[PDB]
Order: sequence, then C-alpha cells, then structure tokens
Amino acid sequence: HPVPKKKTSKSKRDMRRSHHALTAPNLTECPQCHGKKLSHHICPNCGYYDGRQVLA
Amino acid sequence: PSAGSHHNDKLHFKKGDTVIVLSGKHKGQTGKVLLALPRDQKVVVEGVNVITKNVKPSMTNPQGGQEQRELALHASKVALVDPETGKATRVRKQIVDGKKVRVAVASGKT
Amino acid sequence: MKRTYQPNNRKRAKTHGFRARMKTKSGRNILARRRAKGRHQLTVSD
Amino acid sequence: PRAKTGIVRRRRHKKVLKRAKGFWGSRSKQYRNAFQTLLNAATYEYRDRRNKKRDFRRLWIQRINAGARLHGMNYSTFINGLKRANIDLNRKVLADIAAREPEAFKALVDASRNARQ
RNA sequence: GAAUUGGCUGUAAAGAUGCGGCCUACCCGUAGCAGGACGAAAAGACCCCGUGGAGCUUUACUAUAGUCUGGCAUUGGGAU
RNA sequence: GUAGGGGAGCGUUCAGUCCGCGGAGAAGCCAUACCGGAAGGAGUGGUGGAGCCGACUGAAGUGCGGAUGCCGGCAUGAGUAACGAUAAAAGAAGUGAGAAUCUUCUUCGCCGUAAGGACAAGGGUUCCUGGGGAAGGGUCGUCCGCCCAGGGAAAGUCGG
RNA sequence: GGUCAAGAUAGUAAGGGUCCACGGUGGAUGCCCUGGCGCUGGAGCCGAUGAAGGACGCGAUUACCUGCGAAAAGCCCCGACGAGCUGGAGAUACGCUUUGACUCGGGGAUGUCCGAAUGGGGAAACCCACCUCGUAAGAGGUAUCCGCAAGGAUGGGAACUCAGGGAACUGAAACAUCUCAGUACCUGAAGGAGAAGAAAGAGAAUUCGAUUCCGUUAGUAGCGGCGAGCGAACCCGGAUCAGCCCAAUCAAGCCGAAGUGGCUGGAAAGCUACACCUCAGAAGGUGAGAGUCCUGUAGGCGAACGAGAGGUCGUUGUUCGUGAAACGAUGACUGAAUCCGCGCGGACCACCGCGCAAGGCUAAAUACUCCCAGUGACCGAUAGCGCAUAGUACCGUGAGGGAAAGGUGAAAAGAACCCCGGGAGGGGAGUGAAAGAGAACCUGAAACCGUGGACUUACAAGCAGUCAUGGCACCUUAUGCGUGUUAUGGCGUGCCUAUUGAAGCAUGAGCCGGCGACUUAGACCUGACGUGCGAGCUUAAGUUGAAAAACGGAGGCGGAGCGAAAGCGAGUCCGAAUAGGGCGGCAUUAGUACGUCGGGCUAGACUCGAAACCAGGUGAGCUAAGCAUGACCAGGUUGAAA
Ligand SMILES: [Mg+2]
Ligand SMILES: [Mg+2]
Ligand SMILES: [Mg+2]
Ligand SMILES: [Mg+2]
Ligand SMILES: [Mg+2]
Ligand SMILES: [Mg+2]
Ligand SMILES: [Mg+2]
Ligand SMILES: [Mg+2]
Ligand SMILES: [Mg+2]
Ligand SMILES: [Mg+2]
Ligand SMILES: [Mg+2]
Ligand SMILES: [Mg+2]
Repeated sequence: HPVPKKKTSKSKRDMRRSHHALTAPNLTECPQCHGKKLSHHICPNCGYYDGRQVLA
Repeated sequence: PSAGSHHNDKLHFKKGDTVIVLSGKHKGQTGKVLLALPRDQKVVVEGVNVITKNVKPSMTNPQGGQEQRELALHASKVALVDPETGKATRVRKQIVDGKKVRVAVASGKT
Repeated sequence: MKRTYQPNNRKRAKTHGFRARMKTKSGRNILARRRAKGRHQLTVSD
Repeated sequence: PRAKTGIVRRRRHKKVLKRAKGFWGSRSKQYRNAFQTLLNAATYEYRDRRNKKRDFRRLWIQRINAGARLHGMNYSTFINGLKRANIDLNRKVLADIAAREPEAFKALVDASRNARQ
C-alpha cells in the first residue's frame, strides 16, 4: 500500500549494503594447548581455562 | 535416432573371416573377425585396441584395475582380401557347393 | 468453510460413468469424440 | 520461406551500445535507455558544435579587451582604432598575440591610438 | 522510464526535486513519522459520447405460443 | 518540416547462375582508434568445431522500444515482512561427519463431551521392519505422513 | 637551518562511478536432425466366424512403451535371407541357431474380461444363473429385428455424399422484408465414393438428344425496402459417354561396372601424381569434402501361397421477395381423359412446335484424405501439428482444456588410481585430435551477480548528456589525426503516443533476449512504367508430352455512334425540317496480351481488444427445493385441558 516508486539503482543499493561488513573475531593463542581460542571463554581444543574445565 | 541402420544392414563380411582396415588407424593392419554386429554396423577385430578401466566401488576384488580390450569398429574394413592387401570383391558363383555363393575380384578364393 | 467438492464413489460413478455416458447418445457422442481426441479416458478408470 | 530477425537486431543494438562509455549506469548498459540517451546526445552534439565557435569568439574577445584595458584602451577603443586603420584586418585570434607578446600588443595599442587621435 | 531525486520565490499545458533566480546543504546508514512524490491498487462504477449492449416495462412497432370463431374433413340415420 | 506524394538505395532468409573459401579451421560469438553520404561494409586479433562469403537475377513468414502487447530468463524492493494461534519448557543421558530440533530417563505445562476412544464417507500402502538424507519439512534434522526394498490384510455366523 | 606568524597545497575511501581483465548466471545466435507441414499421386470401408476402443494379464530380473495373448515379447505350415539371435534397453544371468534360427514376406492356430455386448444384472472390464456334452478338468448354447430356410441387420469411421431439421451475430453505416445462408449445429441412411440418369426435357433451329463434371456464356438475362445486394440458362469448347428390365504389371528379394601411391591431418572420401568404369555422376553411410571404400543406383532376373395428372386453399423451389407468375412441389378438400388422346412452350386464347408423366435398375467423367509414396525459391527447437511424441504432466464435478520439450565423443575408449569431504563438489592421473568434449557434456550472446586492476569521488543541487581546456594512465586499424579515465568551465526540460498546446504532476513501460502487425486470392476494375506482336492482340478448360514444353480459337478486347426502345446509321436523337444533346470528321491522338508496381472492389483485408448474439452439449458431488428412508435435541424452570 506504501509501495516503492522506482527500482533502486545498482549504485544506491550497493551503497546501502555498505555497512554489512562482518567483524572478524579477534582471537588469541591458548596458553596451555596452544591453539587459537577466544577471550573470556574456554579453549574448545584443550578444555583448559585457567587450569582445566570441560572434558575435551 | 537413425543409427547405422542406414544400409540394408546386411553384412559384407562374416563372423569368421580375416579382414584388414581401410582408412582409420591400424590401416592395413589385419585380424580375424570376433564379433560382427549388423544392425549397429559394429565389427570386432582382434588387431585394433583400447586399454580401459572398470569401476568396482566394491565388486569382484574391489581393488580397481584396468584391462586390455577390443576396439569396436564401423564398415571400415575389408573381407578376406587375397593378393596381400585390401580389395573390394563383388561377384558370386558356386563350385563345390550348389547351396552357396562365393566371392572374389581378380581371383576366386576367400 | 465447506467446499464445492465432496467426493462420492457411487456418485462420480452413477453420472459420468462409461455406463452412464453410454446411456444417451449425446453421451456416446462425448465418448467417441473423446476417443478420437487422443486417448482421454472415461470416468470408470478416472 | 521465412526470415527470422536472427543476428540482425543484435548487431544493430551493439552498434548503438558501443557509443556509450562514461555513460552512467543503465545509460551505458541497457539498449533502449542508451539509444534514447543518444537522441538528446544528438541534439547537444550538433547544436553545441555550432555553438563552440560562439564560445571561442567570446574567449578571444575576453582576452583582447583585457590586454587593452591593461594598456589604457579597451576592446571598443582598441578595435575601433584598429579598424580605423585600414591597416589591421588582424582581427582573428589577436588574443594570443596580446597574451604571449607584450611589446607587440603595446605597439598595436600605440598604433591604434594614432588612428584615433 | 532511468535517476547523481533539497528550500523559497517566479515561469512553464494553469499545483515543478529535474526551467529561472536566490538560499541551503560533508559521505553512508539504523529506528521512527506519514506532508509531498498530483504516492500503489482497479483502461472512473459519477458525467457525457457510441445511429454499443443487455434486464424490465407498456394503450411504441411487428410477429407469435396460447386461445376464441366460420367453413371444409373424419362425419352417420329418421322424424320435422 | 508533421500527416501525404515522389526518388534513389542498405540489410536478412530462401532460389537459380557465376566465382570461389574451409581441419594450417567454416558459420556464429567477443574486442577494436579503419572505410563509406546514411541504411552499412571491410581489415587484424580472441573464441569456436563444421560449413560458408562474394557478384547477377528472382521470390519473401524481410528489418521493433514502445501496443497495461507474447514466451523466457534475471533484477528492485532486502538480507526487509514473515516462519501459520501467547498449551511454556528444563536438565541429564545417548547416537552421529555434524543435534536447541532424533532416542531414553527424570521433571515441568496443556486437553480431558477432548486436543481420549470407535466407526462411516473419502484417501490408497500413508501400517509394520530395515535402510536413506537430494528435494518435500516454513530453522535444523541423525528425523517423518518424505525416498528405497521386504513384509503385513485370513470370516458358514460381522457389512454387502 | 631551529620556533612564532600569515598563506596556500597533497594524500586517506567506509562505500560509489567509468573503463579493462577474468569468472558465474542464463540460453539468444550459428550448425545439425531423430520431428512436422500440403502439394501431386496411390489406396480406401471394418463388425455376430466379436469391430472400433479398452481392462487385466504374459515375461529369470518388468515399474513405461512395444509385442502378444493362459498355447501370451508367442504356436504351427509354405516362401525368401544365410550368421547371427536373445524387443524399445544402456543391463547381469539362462540360452537359441547351418537338422537354416533371427528378420522379412504368405496363409492358417490360439485368443482372458469389457465394449454394438447379445443368458440374466450391472457404478464397462464385474455379480448371479439355466439347458445340453459328460471322467473332472473343460468346450458349447441361451438379446431383439426380418423371414419355410439359407440368410440379413443392430456398432464403428478423418473428410467426402444424399436426406429429416434448421441458427444468430453480421450487412443494409439504425431496423422488421431482405443479407448473412440452407451457412454453422443436430439428426437419419450408405459407400469407397456418393448423388444423378435413359425427355410428358431443354429450346426457337420444324435445332438438340440420359446424368454428373470443367471451361464458357456472364456480373450478361433477370430477381430486389428496384435498397444493401442477389444472379441464371440455351448455344458453344472439353472430361467421360452404356442403356437395359417391366404393369393389362504390382509386394518378399536376389544380381550388380570401375584405384593405388605419395602429402597435410588426430583421423581422409580432401590435395597431388598417374589410372579406370559408366543402358550405373540419384542418394545416404564411412574419423574431413565420397563416381571407382559400404549400402546403392542404370540394367537384369524373381516364388509354393497370396493379391489386382388437374383445380381451390396454405406455401415453397429455380434469376422468381405475389409480381401480369407460368411450371415443378406438396399439408387440407376435391380426384378427368386415354390414341381424331394427353402435358408443356412464363397470365390467357388460337395456331404452331417440342414431348408421352403417374414403375424400377443402371459402370465412367466427380468429391474427400484415416492411411501409404514421392517431391518442395516449406519449417528447423519461441519455427514446424499441441507433442523431435503427450493428449502425457497438469487444471476442471464434468463436458472440456493442456504444457515445456533436442545435441559428450569419430569411437565409451564414459575417467582405474591418488588427494580435501559424510556427501555434494572439486584438484591430479589416464583416455582422447581436443576433457579450451566429463556426463547441470555444441556453440554460449544480453539482462543480472561477483573477483582483480586503472583513473577517480566524502561543501554539492542532479534527464545523467554535449562542448571546451587541464591532470593521470595506456600505444596490436595505435605516438597521435590518438584510445581510457577524470577535474573544472560553458551549454542542456527522458522517449513514445495523444495534442491548440508535453520535461510534464497526462498515456504507456522493471531490465535483456527472442515472437510480434498494410498481406494473399480472382481469366475483377483503373492507372504508371516495361516487353511482344500491332489494324489486329490473346487464349480458357483440356489433350499430348512431362530433367522439357507444345497443341488447344469455345471465348474475351479493339473495330460506330445515337436512342426509352422498336430502329437507324457517319450519322442518331427530341420536334410538324433546321434551335440543340450526344458524336464522326479533328490541325492529328491505334490496339491487345503478358509482367512489376500505384489504387479500387469482394473476402478476416494492418495487428491486438469488446459488453454481447446464436446453436449443440456439460453441470443439483456448491447452493435453492421435492421425494423415500434413517439418525439427533445435557440439564433445569414453567405447570394447560381433562
Ligand atoms: Mg506506518
Ligand atoms: Mg493513484
Ligand atoms: Mg475509461
Ligand atoms: Mg456499481
Ligand atoms: Mg513507435
Ligand atoms: Mg524498509
Ligand atoms: Mg525493521
Ligand atoms: Mg531443511
Ligand atoms: Mg572496502
Ligand atoms: Mg440483429
Ligand atoms: Mg446493421
Ligand atoms: Mg556448453
């Protein structure tokens, strides 16, 4: 009922999509099993987060 | 879909005859007829080759392998051609068989 | 709500039936016409 | 016999399309829009072609009167005195003569002064 | 239709983002609002036009089912 | 210079004739700064994998931007609105290439003149067992009413 | 050169733009044929010994088609072919075959159930019986309609033919008669053809001689709100040609002439050097382009069995609309002669002339195309039928409607084996000329989605351009006459239609592709040009040849005008002769046939679009009702008659 008036352009649409860039996870090397895991989380690989928690 | 049925699909050669190859590859090379397939105009000769693999996902010692196999051919070949090369024979007659014809060009023996 | 189509075995058959379509000759007209029209099959098999 | 439109329309359209370069968006890409752009393009081409001569007329004048005013004349005065000497049919492109060559235009100004008073 | 799609005032087929002059205005989005895009939807259903159509009506025209009526046919006899 | 009249021509298909070209590559397709008064036509390059220019004459289903025109494909809106009843879920355990969604356990909430049960009509293997994971399932899927195979239906008395 | 000050000036790209390069998406275009289309010719009915069309079955494995049929992808006899075969089928297994399989012709033999269906019922392919034969298994009979009997019919068929019945839109620029048109539609009957036919005629010569068909007469004679419009027949030219009975060669098939070497190539049939056949160079196939490589072709042969009356009233037909309306035809009522007789000749009479009604049969010339063949200035995948097979999918209760559809390679050699992955998918290897063919397999356009590069863009008002100058980059029609991009300046109101007037806040349209609209027909009419003959010019149907065209003078147009006509004539008309209309003479104006084009007329007539109108059918499984037959209304309140 409130329809759009014109096809939006290739340039205008590609302009609107300007902001959709994914923000790549900042990772960090696990101090124990030395594989890359994430801040304030358990290292999925070894299971070690300050000493050791999950059964890996 | 057409397919080799062009001719009256009779066969100029026989299952047992020796034959050489007009044109193609293995030109002049010769061999005994193994399979003569009239409808699809397909001739198996012992001389002409393909080296080819079979697919066993698991079958017959699944352990895949490759074979030595026969190259199946068309009308390009010649029937029992006596003076040591290919020659195109037509004429027929009967000698020791009243129940049968025969063939030659310049000769009389096939 | 309630639809147009209420399937009935002894109805779909008692009318439309090859028997039924043969009962009259405007019917048998429909028959042979349907035949020549390609194979368009009559209700007993439909 | 029947002759379809095959291979004809396409060559035609590509011919049209090809004129289009810095043509923005569908102007350079879709046919109909391109060809259509090339109608108004026709107008501006031909008309502004006849115009460019008006434009350069303007430029040269705009220079000549500048040199003139620099030396104490102006275009009205300078060209008046020039013509007033049957001498100079100089006229055309005299601008650059004023731009590049200072003392020459000084001599033309002085001379055109003589041809006045 | 494609757009790189501001404001006032004026001009234009008489209600301008796209013409003029003047102002304004960095680039791109998100959540919201509905004033404008004479916003979308349905070849206006109003109105008029067409020697267009169809339903109805009657003391418009014309035919007709139906119905009444004279003669002829089946269909005959005698008194008067 | 609009309707309208007149003149010259360009291109496409088929056709007859002429010259011919092609696997050391035809038509078509792609790029291009050249030629021609225009419709147009060449040159070289790149694709392609069988056919095809040129001249002369003849015959047309012969030249598209529009017809809310026809078929097809692909855009916009936009990663938007939605995911189909506000009867809620939760943890453990299992399997698996991968599980919020399958399996089991323990709870929790919902119907209970029903959201339980049994038939009719209609549907037609949807039942069971064993497999599967493309599509179908509004997410997922190891799962299913989906896909594959094999089984299963028994009447002197029930209904005809 | 260090810090203050005042100036100017670059660069960063979140994202955008243009160009280039490389993919992806898609499926246009070119090529091709496995499919269509209509011309000409051929052939042309099947069914109570069971049709057409189907249902269900048959196969070692069977879901679709094909083929069959409880003897089931077949069975037996004869003929041909003479090594293969075991259906489309790609596929394993079992086998069959020179004691001639397969396949091709030719008869028989079996043939479930349904359907005209026909023992009886029935919502087709199902449910129930009876009488014989008898050893069950299993065969046989049981419809009605004609008839002593034998025997015949009920059904089906694309179009064609006759008949019973019989539309409207439309045209008349409205509309009743008219036109559409006896067209469409329904129905009945039948065959390969039908119809029609052997003068109570046509017709004006005391001519002709059955019918049908074509040309022609002829847009004539005529019919008509004398409007729109409708429109003969005789003669003549051809196709083919008969009149008789009665009532007192082509199908299986077989036979067939004549090349090698070298060369490019993956591969040759191409090039080349030499050679050969040809009552055979038409054609397709073979790794590419073919006489001599295969099948064929010209030519040659070829079988047991198989085919070849009158009236009146209401009306109507033909050119015949009530017109002066004859004649045929009937619904009703009437219903004469018969041989010095009887009907006709367009009211009617005489004369004159043709002709014998009230009984039947009757090849050929003709029409059509379900089917088969051959061809094509016919299509080639949005074409051509709708279908490169499908009346399928799919839509509808139904009658009914109704798709898109194609391509590895020359040959499966169709990719073992390795690697990432559950897979999908890809990367190697290998085959192959090519994997720049890999099974989402010919080319692969455009829209549209991306990736990389170049120059660029974050104080700028914009139909996206155009012009001009500068910057940067690139040098294969190409160092300039430049190509790409860009910064600034100047200029600048999309296209189409519709209009007095459009940037329009008027129409249309998302984008690209493909489809898509001024034709065709007639011996029509009238013009322009062109050709051939020319005071003459042409043929039509058809006949005969038919890698070809000739023949065919029936007819048409010139050749004389004038009039209402009879008629007359270089004159004719109106009128009692002089006035005029038309016209010949001209001062001089030749045609006809064919072709292309400009128009006109009749048909859809440039393409698309109606609301509506008519005919035949399909629908009451939705809803409006009827009918027959069943089922249903917890619980509580109130408390009538008697
Ligand atoms: Mg709102
Ligand atoms: Mg609106
Ligand atoms: Mg309107
Ligand atoms: Mg209303
Ligand atoms: Mg136009
Ligand atoms: Mg939004
Ligand atoms: Mg939102
Ligand atoms: Mg899913
Ligand atoms: Mg970025
Ligand atoms: Mg009417
Ligand atoms: Mg009318
Ligand atoms: Mg491809």
